[PDB]
Amino acid sequence: MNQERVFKVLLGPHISEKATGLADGKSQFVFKVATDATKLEIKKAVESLFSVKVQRVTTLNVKGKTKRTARGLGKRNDWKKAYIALQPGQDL
Amino acid sequence: SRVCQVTGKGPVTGNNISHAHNKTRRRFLPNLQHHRFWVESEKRFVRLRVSAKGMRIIDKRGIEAVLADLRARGEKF
Amino acid sequence: MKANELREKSVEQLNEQLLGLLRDQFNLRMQKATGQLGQSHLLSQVKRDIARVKTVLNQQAG
Amino acid sequence: MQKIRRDDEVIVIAGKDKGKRGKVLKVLADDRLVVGGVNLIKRHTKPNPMLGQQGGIVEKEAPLHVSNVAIFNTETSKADRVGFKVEDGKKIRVFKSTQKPVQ
Amino acid sequence: MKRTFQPSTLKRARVHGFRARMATKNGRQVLSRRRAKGRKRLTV
RNA sequence: GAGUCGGCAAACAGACUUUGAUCCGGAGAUCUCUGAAUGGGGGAACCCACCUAGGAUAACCUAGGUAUCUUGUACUGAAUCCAUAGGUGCAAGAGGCGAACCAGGGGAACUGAAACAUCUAAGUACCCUGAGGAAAAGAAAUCAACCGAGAUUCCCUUAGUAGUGGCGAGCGAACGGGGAUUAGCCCUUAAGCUUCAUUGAUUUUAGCGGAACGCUCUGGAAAGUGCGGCCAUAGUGGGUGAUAGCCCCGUACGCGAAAGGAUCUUUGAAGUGAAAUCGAGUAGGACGGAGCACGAGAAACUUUGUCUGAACAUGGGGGGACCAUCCUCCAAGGCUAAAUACUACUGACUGACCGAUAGUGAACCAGUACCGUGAGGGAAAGGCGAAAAGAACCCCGGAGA
RNA sequence: ACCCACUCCCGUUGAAAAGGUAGGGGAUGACUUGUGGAUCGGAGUGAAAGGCUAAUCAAGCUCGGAGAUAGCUGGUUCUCC
RNA sequence: GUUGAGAAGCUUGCUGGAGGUAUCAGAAGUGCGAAUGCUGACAUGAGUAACGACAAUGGGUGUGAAAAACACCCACGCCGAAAGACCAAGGGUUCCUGCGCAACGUUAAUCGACGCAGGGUUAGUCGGUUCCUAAGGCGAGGCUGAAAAGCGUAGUCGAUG
RNA sequence: AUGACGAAGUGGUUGAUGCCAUGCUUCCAAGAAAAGCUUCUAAGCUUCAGGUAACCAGGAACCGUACCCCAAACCGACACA
Ligand SMILES: [Mg+2]
Ligand SMILES: [Mg+2]
Ligand SMILES: [Mg+2]
Ligand SMILES: [Mg+2]
Ligand SMILES: [Mg+2]
Ligand SMILES: [Mg+2]
Ligand SMILES: [Mg+2]
Ligand SMILES: [Mg+2]
Ligand SMILES: [Mg+2]
Ligand SMILES: [Mg+2]
Ligand SMILES: [Mg+2]
Ligand SMILES: [Mg+2]
Ligand SMILES: [Mg+2]
Ligand SMILES: [Mg+2]
Ligand SMILES: [Mg+2]
Ligand SMILES: [Mg+2]
Ligand SMILES: [Mg+2]
Ligand SMILES: [Mg+2]
Ligand SMILES: [Mg+2]
Ligand SMILES: [Mg+2]
Ligand SMILES: [Mg+2]
Ligand SMILES: [Mg+2]
Ligand SMILES: [Mg+2]
Ligand SMILES: [Mg+2]
Ligand SMILES: [Mg+2]
Ligand SMILES: [Mg+2]
Ligand SMILES: [Mg+2]
Ligand SMILES: [Mg+2]
Ligand SMILES: [Mg+2]
Ligand SMILES: [Mg+2]
Ligand SMILES: [Mg+2]
Ligand SMILES: [Mg+2]
Ligand SMILES: [Mg+2]
Ligand SMILES: [Mg+2]
Ligand SMILES: [Mg+2]
Ligand SMILES: [Mg+2]
Ligand SMILES: [Mg+2]
Ligand SMILES: [Mg+2]
Ligand SMILES: [Mg+2]
Ligand SMILES: [Mg+2]
Ligand SMILES: [Mg+2]
Ligand SMILES: [Mg+2]
Ligand SMILES: [Mg+2]
Ligand SMILES: [Mg+2]
Ligand SMILES: [Mg+2]
Ligand SMILES: [Mg+2]
Repeated sequence: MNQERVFKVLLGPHISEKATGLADGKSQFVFKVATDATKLEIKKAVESLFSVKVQRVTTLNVKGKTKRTARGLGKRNDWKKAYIALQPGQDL
Repeated sequence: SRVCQVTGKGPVTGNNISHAHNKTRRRFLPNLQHHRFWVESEKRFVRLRVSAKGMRIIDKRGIEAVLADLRARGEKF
Repeated sequence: MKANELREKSVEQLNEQLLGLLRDQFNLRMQKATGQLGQSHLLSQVKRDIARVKTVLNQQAG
Repeated sequence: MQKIRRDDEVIVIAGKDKGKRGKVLKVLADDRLVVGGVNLIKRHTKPNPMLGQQGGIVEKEAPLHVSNVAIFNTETSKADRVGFKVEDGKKIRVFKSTQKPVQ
Repeated sequence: MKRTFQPSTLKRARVHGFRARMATKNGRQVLSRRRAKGRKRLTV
């Protein structure tokens, strides 16, 4: 990242029960990221934005669900999730 | 392929016909031979694959006039 | 923002105008990802403004 | 250009309300229009706690085909057809019978 | 009882996939035929 | 010129629009990844790079380039002295897809012959190559018959005739005549064609205006009944609550383009046609094939796989064995429009065509579902009402059906 | 174990388009087996049964020639004189 | 109901809700019971066979409209070189939670690999990718071949190593 | 479930088909390849580049990962002996 790509990397926080439990207990925050966002681009984006210090980023790709309904077998988009751990003081 | 570099003669088809007139598809091939032709103006031997009629043309016209036609025809020797 | 007033500005001004619009788009994305975005026309209109800026930038700097 | 436009005094020339007058409230894309007080229907609406609707037999206007109304000539007090008198640089609606503007 | 279909996606790809078909001239003909008929799936 | 945020397929949200939105048309911009796919690789939609320039200090970013082959050109460059082969750069071009039509290469069998081998099917099906909007052919070494015709292509005749044919089954002309089109130009270098200007004409891609009807009866509703009118270069169009020339959209008719495309044209410029300079391994011949309606026949002519091989207008080709006389033409160099073929595609109009088991396989989210490893095969399934006015509310029932 | 398939019975519109129970043979080998690859239609492969080549084999499947041909079988729809 | 010798015609009650067609001509996809005809619907067999390993159940409690089958508890029984736990291939969300039971489940179902919704898969060290090659593939030039192509050098792929 | 503490946690024997072992012995049917790796130089490069060692600082990208897997989720049209 060396451009306006910083604004196209993080798609938004993930609002699961596992996400909030991770935010409270540990200092990890689950974000939705672009499917072609590397772990380095996510770390830089969360540091430029949100003005925090990132300790480690782990990512995983999530398969979109199919839901064969209503004259055919549809399919939701594949999406990427990032677990972002900061320093203990920071809360993002 | 079985094509003469000088005359462009290639395989042609036709029939074998027996005494009872049974017809069999056959081919007629050119009398192709490999021959090295001396080129004085190049001080070099040029090996061509020619029919025996193509060799007669080189006798009548010369290798220089034949090779010039080969260059203009594109395909090289 | 209409392209008429966009076409008056310089390349430098246009490039900061894009960076601002991209930050607004990013902020609108964060609001939408938590249900805290009351509007919805801003998402579509912010990306039309980015398209407008990029169109002028393409044709101004040939 | 539409001969009958939104917010126009019209008269119903065909249907159950034939003779009634009203103002065009809505113009639709299926050659239909909504006229105030014309073509009321009783719609049995199931109440919902959301949206603030209490249900009941709600009465509302039903869309009417555009050709079943006519523009109303208040001068002659009867239905009139609409032409288009294209001026030097303007197009405006005139009554066929009197060749006078509708507006 | 072993049946005739013993799936292997690698073998399936190498025998019937898009690049296997495009490699030959009769394979390109299959893709032309299946495009002309309008098959949604072209290869497997 | 007043609505709008596409459809299934709406519901709520949030908005836009007479500072002219949605929408329609022209021109631009953007245009991920795969695919000829072309930086290298690959199990298509993925993986890994390099070079240049710029900008960041970290672990990169932006822009461009990086396939192969052909042609041309420049620089280098062996065995080998000069060279050449080769190598590197650059410029131009090509590759792939598409239903048919065209030219060409290869080329069946079933079948028919009441069996079958010659023959037929048939130079068909199919495979392959190349080209173009058409292609091919084309300006007599052509017919004719002692009279003449006058390039090519296509239609009708001649005629199922002459002929051909295990003279079986079959195949099948030409001369001559009537038509459609019409055009001839050069190798002492042209008619044309292509491209780029350029002068005018149209045409196409959005649109605009567009006449004239009331009362009455039945009826849910009138366009239908009855009575009386009007328009028509517009009267058998589609809708509208039943059947409308006059209610709406249209129709006849008349207008319309900022911009792009196209076709005709008037000039101009190069480029090409272009093979140079009138045709030699050519004409003729022998052998073996193929084609000519013609299957060796008494077999001319064309063509060529093998082998040979002239003459030079005082010459040569043909006129169906062949010879003589006569007539007619000038091959071995080229270019050439029209009449002709086809329709995957776009528009309009039409039908003694279908109307949901029909018509496309497919009226419907169909080459889909499904079947198959795969090539491939391959469905079923339309209609409430004029308008959702799509049944508030009460009761039984599992807060069901 | 694993590979195999000699006997009986069952099953035969099966649990199964070839199985099961009980017995049976080989079980360091000319062994069994996974992954990947090569060979195919007058062709392949065959310790050879005309076996096998996707439940299809004295010449696979698929589409085309193709509506092959059928002196054979079946069928052929309203009325009256 | 009626008329004709017949194919058939005519009148009318009910249903239906917008089209039909005299007469005389003209055209035909013009008449069906058979073709082991084709498509759909529905019978008969018959409420019959069967409900898919003879490892096996009993009770109590709960929930629920409803419990032989769901959950829990107390017993019983079965496998244990598997009927347990994994890796690969193959599959692809079937995983977990809430709501639910029409259809699916060879019965019922409150239960489910079933329906609706949400959630869930985190790697420098595991496995790939990347490096290297086997068989084999493709293969610049090249050689060969009517065309399509065949073979193959330099190379470049290709794990099961 | 909830959050602190948490005793003992030692000897003997037996013992693999696992490891030493890609070893050893023996046989005949004679038992991958390439790279990584170590080392040597050629063209080049010669204050350079590069190499070595020490210290400091930082990094390790991308894809898979749920679940079934002698199975009701794979191949058998089935929740299929
Ligand atoms: Mg980590
Ligand atoms: Mg990961
Ligand atoms: Mg590529
Ligand atoms: Mg490639
Ligand atoms: Mg030299
Ligand atoms: Mg081409
Ligand atoms: Mg016969
Ligand atoms: Mg063209
Ligand atoms: Mg031509
Ligand atoms: Mg004369
Ligand atoms: Mg108008
Ligand atoms: Mg009008
Ligand atoms: Mg009606
Ligand atoms: Mg001549
Ligand atoms: Mg000759
Ligand atoms: Mg001659
Ligand atoms: Mg004669
Ligand atoms: Mg000539
Ligand atoms: Mg149909
Ligand atoms: Mg019907
Ligand atoms: Mg024994
Ligand atoms: Mg035998
Ligand atoms: Mg078999
Ligand atoms: Mg045979
Ligand atoms: Mg035939
Ligand atoms: Mg038949
Ligand atoms: Mg019947
Ligand atoms: Mg009968
Ligand atoms: Mg009985
Ligand atoms: Mg009984
Ligand atoms: Mg019983
Ligand atoms: Mg059971
Ligand atoms: Mg029940
Ligand atoms: Mg198990
Ligand atoms: Mg599911
Ligand atoms: Mg579950
Ligand atoms: Mg049930
Ligand atoms: Mg579920
Ligand atoms: Mg090869
Ligand atoms: Mg090559
Ligand atoms: Mg490799
Ligand atoms: Mg491996
Ligand atoms: Mg797991
Ligand atoms: Mg089965
Ligand atoms: Mg069971
Ligand atoms: Mg089973």
